[PDB]
Amino acid sequence: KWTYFGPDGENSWSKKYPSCGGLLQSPIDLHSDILQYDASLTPLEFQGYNLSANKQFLLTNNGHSVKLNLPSDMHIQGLQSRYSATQLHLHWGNPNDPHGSEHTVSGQHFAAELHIVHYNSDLYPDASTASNKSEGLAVLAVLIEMGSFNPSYDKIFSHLQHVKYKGQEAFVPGFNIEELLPERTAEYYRYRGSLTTPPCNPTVLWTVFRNPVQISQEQLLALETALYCTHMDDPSPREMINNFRQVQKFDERLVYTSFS
Amino acid sequence: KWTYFGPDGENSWSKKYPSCGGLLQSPIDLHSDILQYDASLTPLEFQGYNLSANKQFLLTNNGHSVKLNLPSDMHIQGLQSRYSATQLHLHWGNPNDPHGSEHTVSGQHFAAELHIVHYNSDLYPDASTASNKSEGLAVLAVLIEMGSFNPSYDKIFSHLQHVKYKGQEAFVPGFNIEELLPERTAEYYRYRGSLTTPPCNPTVLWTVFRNPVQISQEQLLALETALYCTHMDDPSPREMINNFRQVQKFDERLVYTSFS
Amino acid sequence: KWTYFGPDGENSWSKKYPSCGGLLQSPIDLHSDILQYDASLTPLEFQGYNLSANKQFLLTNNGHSVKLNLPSDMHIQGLQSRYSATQLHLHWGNPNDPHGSEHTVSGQHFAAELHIVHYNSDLYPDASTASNKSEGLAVLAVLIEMGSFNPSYDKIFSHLQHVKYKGQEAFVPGFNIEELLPERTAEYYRYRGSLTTPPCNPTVLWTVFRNPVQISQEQLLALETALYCTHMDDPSPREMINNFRQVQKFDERLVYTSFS
Amino acid sequence: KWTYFGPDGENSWSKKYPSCGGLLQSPIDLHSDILQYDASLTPLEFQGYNLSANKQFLLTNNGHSVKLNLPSDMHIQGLQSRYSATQLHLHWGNPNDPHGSEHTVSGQHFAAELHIVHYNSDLYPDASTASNKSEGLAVLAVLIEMGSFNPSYDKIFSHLQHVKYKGQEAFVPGFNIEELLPERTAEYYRYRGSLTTPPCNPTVLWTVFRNPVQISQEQLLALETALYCTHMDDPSPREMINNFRQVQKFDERLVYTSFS
Ligand SMILES: Cc1cc(-c2ccc(S(N)(=O)=O)s2)cnc1-c1cccc2ncccc12
Ligand SMILES: Cc1cc(-c2ccc(S(N)(=O)=O)s2)cnc1-c1cccc2ncccc12
Ligand SMILES: Cc1cc(-c2ccc(S(N)(=O)=O)s2)cnc1-c1cccc2ncccc12
Ligand SMILES: Cc1cc(-c2ccc(S(N)(=O)=O)s2)cnc1-c1cccc2ncccc12
Ligand SMILES: [Zn+2]
Ligand SMILES: [Zn+2]
Ligand SMILES: [Zn+2]
Ligand SMILES: [Zn+2]
Repeated sequence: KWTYFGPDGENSWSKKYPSCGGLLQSPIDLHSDILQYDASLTPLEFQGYNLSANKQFLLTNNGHSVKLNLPSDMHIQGLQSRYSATQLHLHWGNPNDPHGSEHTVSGQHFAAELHIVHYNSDLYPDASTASNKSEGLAVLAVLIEMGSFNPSYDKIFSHLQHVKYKGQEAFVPGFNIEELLPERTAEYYRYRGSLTTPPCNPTVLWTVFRNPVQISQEQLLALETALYCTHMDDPSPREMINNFRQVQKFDERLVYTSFS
Repeated sequence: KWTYFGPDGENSWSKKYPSCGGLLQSPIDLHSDILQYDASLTPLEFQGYNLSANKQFLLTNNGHSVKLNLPSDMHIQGLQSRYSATQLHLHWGNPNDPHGSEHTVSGQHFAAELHIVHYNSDLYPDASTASNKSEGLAVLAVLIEMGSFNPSYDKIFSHLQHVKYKGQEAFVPGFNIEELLPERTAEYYRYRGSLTTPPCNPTVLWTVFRNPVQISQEQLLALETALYCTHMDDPSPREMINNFRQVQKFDERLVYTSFS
Repeated sequence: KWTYFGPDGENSWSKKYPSCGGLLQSPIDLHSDILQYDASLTPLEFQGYNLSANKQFLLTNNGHSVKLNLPSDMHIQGLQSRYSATQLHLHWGNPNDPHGSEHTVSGQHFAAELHIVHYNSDLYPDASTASNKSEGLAVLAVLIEMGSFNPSYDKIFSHLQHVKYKGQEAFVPGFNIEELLPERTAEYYRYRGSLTTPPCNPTVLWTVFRNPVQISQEQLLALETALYCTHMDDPSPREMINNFRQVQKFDERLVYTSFS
Repeated sequence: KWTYFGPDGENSWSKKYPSCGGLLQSPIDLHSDILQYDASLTPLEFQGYNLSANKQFLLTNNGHSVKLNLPSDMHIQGLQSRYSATQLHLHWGNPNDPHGSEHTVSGQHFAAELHIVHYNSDLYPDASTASNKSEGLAVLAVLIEMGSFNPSYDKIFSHLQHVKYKGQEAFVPGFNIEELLPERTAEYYRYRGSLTTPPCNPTVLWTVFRNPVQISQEQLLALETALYCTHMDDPSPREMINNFRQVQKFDERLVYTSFS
C-alpha cells in the first residue's frame, strides 16, 4: 500500500520500495543546465497505434490512476530494440491548483501528463518480465495544458464515470492513440530514469515530447473530479487528486534533446 | 547519518527520522494558486542584530552546511512571542547547476538560500527544548541570486577556506546581521512548516522575504567549491554541494503574503 | 588431495570433498538475466586495511595459490556482522591463454582475480570455526585485467621469486590493502556462495566489485610463471597455472547489484 | 541416476561415471586463444538425410532430453571413416534465462544446441559397440538463436506434447534433416572431445558449425516448457530445463577451424 498523500505518501515510499530511494529516479525538471543536444537522436515511428473501432480495450481504475490496456501489436520504432505497448495512464493535480504534470520544464508544471508504457519485445516475452530488467521499459510522456476541447482525449474521458472506484473496469472502442500525441513528435527530451510510482524500478527509457497538447477547462475539471482511490465501499473514501510525484534530484547527469 | 545524496538521501530520511514523512513539510514552491494577501501581517523589527564588533562568533562546518552561532540577545519583534536567534546557515547547488535555494518562486530556484534560526524564548528556556514543541521555532529565509558582490555576506564567506572540512571552526567578528537582509523586509511570505533537514520537526513559522539579495559569481563559486562533508584526512572526500531539499507537496493550505 | 588438472581435477573434487558437489557453489557468470538492482546494498567500509609499514606479514606458497596472512584487526564494516580478515590470495591462467579469473562477466574471463577472505568474528572465535558454519565467511573479489603497471599489486608480486615452491615463505612489509581495490567500490555484485576450492563450504557472502583493476603485461607474466605446485627438490616440477574453478550452475537464484 | 541439478548433478557425475572426471571432456568455450586454422579440413557431405516421408522415426523423452532415432543409412562423408547416424537431440535453458547451448563462442551462450550423433560404421557394427571405443563417434552441433519462426524445427517441436514425461514415445514421419543445418556448413570448428552426458566417453570427434540457425520466441518457449525429467508416476516431478553441461577446461590442446 502506497499513496500520494499522508503517512504512506512519497517521502515514505523507500520503506517498502527501496528503489524509490535509489538511482535514476524520475520525474525531473527539464532545464538548460542539464540539457544537451544529441544530433544522432532519430524520430520515433508509431506503428499499430490506429486501433480498430471494432475491437475494444480495457479501462481500469487501479487506485492510483486511470489505465487503458494496449495490445502488443502496437509498437515504437527508433530505439535499440522494438518496444511494444502495454498500457497508458494519466497524472493530474486538483481544482484549486490545476498543475499536476510529473515532469516540469524550466520549473513550470503543466496541467496533467499522459504516459504510454512499452516493454522490450525483442528481449522479453511480456511487460512483467521486462519491468525489473535492464532495457526493460520505454515510456512516452505527453505534457497537457489548458486550451481548446480535445475530441481525442474525450475518447478516454467520456468513460470515466464507469471507473469511479478502485477495481472498476470498462471497455473503450479502439481509436487512434496517435491523436493523443502533440505537434512535431520529432522534438523531444530523452534520459534514463525510473517508474514514477512504487516500485520505482530504474528500468525506463524516457521520451518527453517538447510540445504540449491541449484539453478544455471542462475536460480537465472532469478528470480531476471523476475518480476515487478507494473501493466501492472503503469506509474512508479518498478522491483521486494530486497523483503525481515531486521532481527528483538530477546531479552530474544528462538529458539529451533532439532539438537545438 | 543523513545526506543529500545516495542511500542516506532525502527519499530515505523518513526511515531514520519519521517526521520527514509527516505533515507540514518544508520547503515549498510559492506560486499564485496557494498565495493570499493578509493585510494584518505587520513588519518585523530586528533587535540586537548589530552585533558588537568587539565580540567574536563561532563559524562551523558541521558536514551538512556552514553555520554561524548567534547570541540570545538577538531577537525578532512583532510575532505572538519573542523569538531569540540561535544560528544561521546556508543552502546551495553546484557550479554545473547553480540553483540551490530551498524555496522556489513560481517554479524558479534561486542560486542559494540563507536561514536565520530563532526559538520561542518566551515559552521555552533554550532552542533545544523549543525545537520539537508547539510554536517552537521561527526561521527567516533570504533568497540569494548571482549578481553584485556583497560585502556583508563576505564577512562570512571570507572565512570559508578555513573551515573546508567537517568539524573545523573559525571566529567571525561581530557585524550587523541586518545587512544580510534584502530590501523592503516588510514584504514577505508567511506559512507554518518544518525544518528542511532531519529531524524535520513541523515546528517552524516561516518568513521568506519577497526580494532576493545578490552575491558575486566569485562568492557563489567559493561557497559551492570550498567545503567538504568529510573530515580532513578521509581517503575519499565528498564535496558539500546540492545541500538543499526538493520542494514538498502543499495541498489544502495557504501561504500568506504581506504584499499584494 | 586435489588439483586443477587431470584425474584429481575439479570434476573429481566431489569424490573427496562432499560440499564440492552440493548447493550454492561458486564461482558464477554475472550476466543480465540473473542480475537485480537492490538499493539496500550500501557501501562497505574497509577498516584497519592500512597495515603498519613497521610490521611484516607472511606470504606462503601452499601449492594451490600464493597467500598473504592478514591481521584480525582488519575488517569489513557495513554487513549485519563484523567480518575480520584472515588472508588474501589470487587465481590466474597461463601465458598461452591469460584469462584465469574465477567469476566471469557476460561470459568473459578477466586475466586474474584477487580474493580477500574474512570470517564472521561477531559469531565465531576464529576462521577455523567459522569456515563451515552459517554466515561464517565473507570474501571480496577484485577482477584483474591486463593493462597499466600497478605499484600496489607489486608490493606482493615483487616477492614471488622467493616463494617459487610449495611450502616456501617470505615476509611482506605492511601496506594499504585498500590500494588493491578498484574505483567506485560502492558498485558491486552480491550473492550467497561457497569457497571456490576444497572443501567448497557453502558459507560465503560474496562481494564482486563491478570495476576491474589493471596490472601490467610483465606483472601478469611473473604471476603466471614464477610459481610451482611442487616442492623444491622434486625432479618432476608442476607449474602453478590455471588455478581457477570453472563457473557453476546458477538457477532459481539472483545476484543483487548496487548499480543499475 | 544422474541429473543437471542438485546432488546428482554434474560435479558428482564422476562418482559413478569415472570418465566425466577424465581426459578430453566436452563442451568447451570456443575463443581465439585456442583456435587454429587448418586448411586441410574439408566440407562434410550429408547422405540419406532426406528421410522418407513413408517411414517413421521414434521420438523419445529419455529423462535428460528429447531424442529422435535415426537410421544408419544416414551418413557423413568427409571424415577419415564413414560415420552413420543413430540419433539427434537438444539442449536448452529456461524461460527466465533462455541461454542453454552447451558450446559457447567467445563466452556467449546461444539459446539452445542440436546434436546429431553418428557412429563409426567402417570400424564398428553398431552405435553401442562404437560408443566407448577409439574413433567411435562423430557429433554435429548446431547453435540455435532466437529469430524468425523455423518450420523445419517445428517438425520436431509439434510432437512435444506427446512425449511430456520420461519413457513416453511417439513416431515422427521422415523429413529432411539437412533442413536443421545452418548456412555455409563448410565453416566449422573441429576438436577431439567427449559425450557431454554420462558416461562421458572421450570418443567423440566434434564438428560445431560456425553459423547458428534461428527459431522463434514461441518455439523456444515451447521447447523449454513442454517436458519433464520424471515419469508419469513420479510424486516429485521435475521440469526439463537447463539440460546443458557447463564448459570444461581446455588446457594444452587445440580446436581447428575450417575458416581463417
Ligand atoms: C510494465 C509496468 C509498468 C508500471 C508503471 C508504473 C509507473 C509508470 S509511469 N508513472 O509511467 O512511470 S509505468 C507498473 N507495472 C507494470 C507491470 C505490468 C505487468 C506485470 C508486472 N509485474 C510486476 C511488476 C510490474 C508489472
Ligand atoms: C533549533 C535548531 C534548528 C536546527 C535546524 C535544522 C534545519 C533548519 S532549516 N534548514 O532552517 O530549516 S534549522 C538545527 N539545530 C537546532 C538546535 C540549536 C541549538 C541546540 C539544539 N539542541 C538539540 C537539537 C537542535 C538544536
Ligand atoms: C576460512 C578459510 C577459507 C579458505 C578459503 C579457500 C578458498 C577460498 S576462495 N577461493 O576465496 O573462495 S577462501 C581457506 N582457509 C581458511 C582458514 C583460515 C584459517 C584457519 C583455518 N583452519 C581450518 C580450515 C580453514 C582455515
Ligand atoms: C545412448 C547413447 C547416447 C549417446 C550420447 C550421449 C550424449 C551425447 S551428446 N550430448 O551428443 O554428447 S551422445 C551416444 N550413443 C548412445 C548409444 C546408442 C545406442 C546404443 C548404445 N548402447 C550403449 C551405450 C550407448 C549407446
Ligand atoms: Zn505515469
Ligand atoms: Zn536551512
Ligand atoms: Zn580464492
Ligand atoms: Zn548432446
